[PDB]
Amino acid sequence: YTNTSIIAGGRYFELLNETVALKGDSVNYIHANIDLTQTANPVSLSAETANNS
Amino acid sequence: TIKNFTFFSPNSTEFPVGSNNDGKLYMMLTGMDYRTIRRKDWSSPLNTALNVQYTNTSIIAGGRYFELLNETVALKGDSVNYIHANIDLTQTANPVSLSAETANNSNGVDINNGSGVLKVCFDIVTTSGTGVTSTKPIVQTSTLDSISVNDMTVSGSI
Amino acid sequence: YTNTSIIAGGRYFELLNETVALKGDSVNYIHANIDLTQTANPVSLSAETANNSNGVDINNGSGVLKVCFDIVTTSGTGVTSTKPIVQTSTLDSISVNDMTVSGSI
Amino acid sequence: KATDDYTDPPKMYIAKNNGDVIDYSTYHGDGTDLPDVRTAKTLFYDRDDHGNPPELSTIKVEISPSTIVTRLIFNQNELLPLYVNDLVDIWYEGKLYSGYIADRVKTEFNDRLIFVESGDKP
Amino acid sequence: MLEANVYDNFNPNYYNISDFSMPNGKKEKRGLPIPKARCQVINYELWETGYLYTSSATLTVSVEVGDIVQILFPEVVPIEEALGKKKKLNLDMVYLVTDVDESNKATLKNYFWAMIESLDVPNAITKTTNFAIIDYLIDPNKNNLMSYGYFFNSSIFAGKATINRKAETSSAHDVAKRIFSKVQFQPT
Amino acid sequence: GVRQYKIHTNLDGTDDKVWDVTNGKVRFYQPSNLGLQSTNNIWQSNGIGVMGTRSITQPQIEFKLETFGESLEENYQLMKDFVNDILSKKFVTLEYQTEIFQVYADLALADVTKTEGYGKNGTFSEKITFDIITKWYTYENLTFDKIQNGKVIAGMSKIYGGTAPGNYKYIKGTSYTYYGESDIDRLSRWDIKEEIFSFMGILYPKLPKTPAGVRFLDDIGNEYTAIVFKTEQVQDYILINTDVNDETYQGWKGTTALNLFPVMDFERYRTRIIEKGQMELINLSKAEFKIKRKADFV
Amino acid sequence: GVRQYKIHTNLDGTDDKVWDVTNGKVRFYQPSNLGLQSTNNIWQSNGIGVMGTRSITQPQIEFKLETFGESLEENYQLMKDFVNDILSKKFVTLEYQTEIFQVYADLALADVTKTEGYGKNGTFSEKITFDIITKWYTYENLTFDKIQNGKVIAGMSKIYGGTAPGNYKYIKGTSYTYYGESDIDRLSRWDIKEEIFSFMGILYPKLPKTPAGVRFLDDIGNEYTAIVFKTEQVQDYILINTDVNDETYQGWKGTTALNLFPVMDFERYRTRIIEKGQMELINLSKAEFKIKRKADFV
Ligand SMILES: [Sr+2]
Ligand SMILES: [Sr+2]
Repeated sequence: YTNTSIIAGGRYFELLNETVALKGDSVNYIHANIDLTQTANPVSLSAETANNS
Repeated sequence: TIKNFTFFSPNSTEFPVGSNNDGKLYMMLTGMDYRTIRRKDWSSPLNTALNVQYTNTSIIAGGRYFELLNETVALKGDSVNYIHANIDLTQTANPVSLSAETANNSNGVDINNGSGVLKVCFDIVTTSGTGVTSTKPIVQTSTLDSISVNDMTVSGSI
Repeated sequence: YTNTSIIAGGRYFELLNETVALKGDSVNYIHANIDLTQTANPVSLSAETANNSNGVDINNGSGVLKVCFDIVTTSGTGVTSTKPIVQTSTLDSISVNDMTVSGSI
Repeated sequence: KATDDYTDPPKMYIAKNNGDVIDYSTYHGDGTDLPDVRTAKTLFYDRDDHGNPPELSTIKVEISPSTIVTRLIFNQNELLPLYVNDLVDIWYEGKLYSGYIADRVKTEFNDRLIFVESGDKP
Repeated sequence: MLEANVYDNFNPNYYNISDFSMPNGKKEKRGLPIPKARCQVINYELWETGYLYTSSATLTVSVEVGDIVQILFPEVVPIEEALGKKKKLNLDMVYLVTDVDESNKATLKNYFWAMIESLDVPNAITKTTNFAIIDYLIDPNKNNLMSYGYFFNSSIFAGKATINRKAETSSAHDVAKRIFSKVQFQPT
Repeated sequence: GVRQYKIHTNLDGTDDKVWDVTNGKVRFYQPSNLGLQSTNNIWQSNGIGVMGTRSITQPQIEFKLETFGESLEENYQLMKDFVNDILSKKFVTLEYQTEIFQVYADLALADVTKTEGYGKNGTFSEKITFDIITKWYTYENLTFDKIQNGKVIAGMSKIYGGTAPGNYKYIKGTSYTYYGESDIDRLSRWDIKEEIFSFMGILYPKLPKTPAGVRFLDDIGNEYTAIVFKTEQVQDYILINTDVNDETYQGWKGTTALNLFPVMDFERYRTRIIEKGQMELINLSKAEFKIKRKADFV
Repeated sequence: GVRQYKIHTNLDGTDDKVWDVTNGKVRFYQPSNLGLQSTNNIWQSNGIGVMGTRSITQPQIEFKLETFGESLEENYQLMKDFVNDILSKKFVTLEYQTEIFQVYADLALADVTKTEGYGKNGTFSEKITFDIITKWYTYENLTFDKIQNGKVIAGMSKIYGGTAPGNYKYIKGTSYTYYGESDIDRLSRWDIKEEIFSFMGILYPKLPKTPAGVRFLDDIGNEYTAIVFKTEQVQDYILINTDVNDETYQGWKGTTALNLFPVMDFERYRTRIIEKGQMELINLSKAEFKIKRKADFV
């Protein structure tokens, strides 16, 4: 993600040259994960086997 | 926890049995609830105008035994009175009290386990303006699971 | 048993928050066991595979009285049904005004 | 008959705990009267000269239980000695087994007996 | 180590009865029981499909012949059941206990191959599509073991079934092996 | 003070010659191992440890056997008398005694050595090895317990006393506590507190032709095992021994000993291992029991 | 300063008798090996080496067990007490303590020796061998972490302040940074930083009939394992132990202990091994955890 902005749960963040590793021969569901207890890095991305919203 | 009662105490402290513990025991032996009683008139109660004196009547209400020895109950003029036995355990000096009420106000309050005042009707007194016209006693219900009997006599119906 | 009173062999006792452990996927026969030699704790409860009531005369002789009072059926996870044991009244001659029968005579 | 083939679907037959052989479709019970384990087999039949399907009793023979008999080989008890060809009833670990003393092994160290249950219990 | 759920034999003489009362009201087939014991699998060789070798494992609880062993993994497998539909399926390795030795090392046979055991299939059934053979093979009314329906990818079993040698009566094992070789798939 | 070792020919029996190996002419010194070994079956997968069942193994006991005779004739006479006494009985009971404990072991003679390296007046220094049947078991005396009637006190017990026609008051804590039972002398408990393996109980029967023996009850009042005999005449006492090695059952009448095994109830006698609960006497006026329960390490 | 060795009968349990094998009457000396052995499965093709998986094998620890009694009676009394206490519990926990660390081992009695070579006042010098179940695990108290609101600063925080009607400025780098969150007392993280094997949690449940128990989240906020129970009444506390050898899942209410195994969700409880992430409490008012985490060499 070269320059993508996302609003999730009313929280704004930017993906600037953020790479997500994928599973081969698969349908990858890209998720934005917000954990407010992780003070320094509250947002992380994941590639999952299903839509786990 | 298991609370044992009909068992001897060697150090004379192990198994003490209280009024409520025996009260529950007596209820199970005869097969009665808090809505019914065990009543026996050793001598017929006297009727003096709008008053009813119980000469010698023993009553077991909620497994608690008590005797009425020349106890007079005040009655309402030209009405069908319901004589109730009122048991309030908080009154340590006088737990049992009697009352003549307008309708049958049997509450069936569990006094042996929980708190409250137990009210239960035992005698129905029909009165006129002057005195007592007729008296009908409340039926003594004996709830049982199974009976193994030799012979039986029924005066009413099955 | 939160608050259950039992009379077994004419002996009165109370079960106040008394828990009995059960066998899974089974019919559990709940027994009251009375051993008078166990001075401090004469009564104990058991969950058994059969009705093992023994009719031991504890008021006249020695021995442990075992009497079944409840039947508790289980699944692999918990209780599915409970059926109490019949309370028998053995009498010689009865004089009665009225009677109601729910089962049969 | 029309196809001279097995075109028609199969009929499953189950043998109950008592021994009664019924069609599986006809069963209306709770499983308590059926075996705890299912050992299955596929059987092929040819229609008779009349054309009628094979009898229930004939299928029963090919799906019948065999005589399960317990064999106990044990040391000789000097308190109650047992010898060859003696009709006996043995109590072992709370269970009763009935049969006969079939053999006896004479070794330098011990003396043993083979107990063979004759069956025919129920 | 790996976590194992030990259940008693999934007897179809018991579980293939539609007497279970559902919360809505209607009657459905008896559901699977709770594990009689939760144990842990050590010193193991576990096969996913059991195409060539039979599995083996030493279990903590004293399992016996007939019992069903469910090996658990803290991961999820996504299976596509419909063109667009995918379902969150938890990773499992389900086996039947065939034999236990003195040292409690159990010989495990993959549930499917232990289910289609002793079942024979005539040439008449092999005449139709591969779907008809799968629908015949998986049936709790015939099988030695209980089954609550199969999940199958239509595209792979769409093709016409392989031609039988001598047009004889083959076993469920031999036909499945012949079909699974051409379709290039294995059951789990 | 100091440790006493004793070798017994027939411990729990009448014909028991005792050899004081600590004190006497023949002596046991420097035991090899009095401890124990255990195989726990611990298999580990990925650093985490799983434990199986521990087979508590007992190792051979080897003693430095020295003789203390006065002549070559006396030392040869000890070695011959001692070793043959151990051979005459199929198994020999050892006794480990100290200030705190007295335990027993049922050794079987594994190996004894005889060499020509004689010390003064033909004395001996030899090694005697034993194989273990049972390592450490107590030999306690088992007796019944009696139940006593609680004392009668005014106001605390159930009596109709004082002013006529009697009075008993309900009070919080004091109320009415029953005194005892009419004929409390009818209650006797033979209490079993720990699991036992073998026992030597002498039992005297009451009535002939009535099943006589002991039955065992578990903690819930259910029977698990019962040694029940049926007799034609009253045997003065039944001498039953549960030891596996020399199991003995015999009804004594006068000076005659009769084997009671075929006349015993085989269905009732389910196990030898006695569990925690109680023992009841069937058709018995009196009984004297000697209990022998285990101890792995002492 | 110096090393402390301690033997625990039941670590993580109320009935924990501790034996000071460094200071007490019964002492452990000269451990055989405290290190480790590993089998790397190295197979070599044409001089080039390929390495498989390392099975870290733990070796038996043999201690020179010495007793410090005052009399023959006291030394015999120690050997009988110390060895039987180890036998009473299926496995014993060692405590390796030093200036820098406090590690624990789960030992099983392999071999103990008893000989008649007494020193002074019946002193004992014997070798005790142990089998390794789990070698070196930290036993620590796991607690949740709280999140606190950052301080409010003029110009730096998002506020409309100073001259009316409030002004917040967009600067380069300093700009506007949010102070904290309203009700930041709702955020609590039970943090898992390293892989843990077993744990002893005391769960305090809130609502009855609602699945009460802990679940574990991975680094992406998904669930892998969950110990969840659905009870009929509110348990005062659920006691859960993940130890392989003695798993406990009991719901205590008052003085009564209830087995929670059949009520547990078997499908949700996928693994015992807890991975890096966070723990979530399902239907719980309070929680108290004790985490044990393995270390191969210390
Ligand atoms: Sr003997
Ligand atoms: Sr523990």
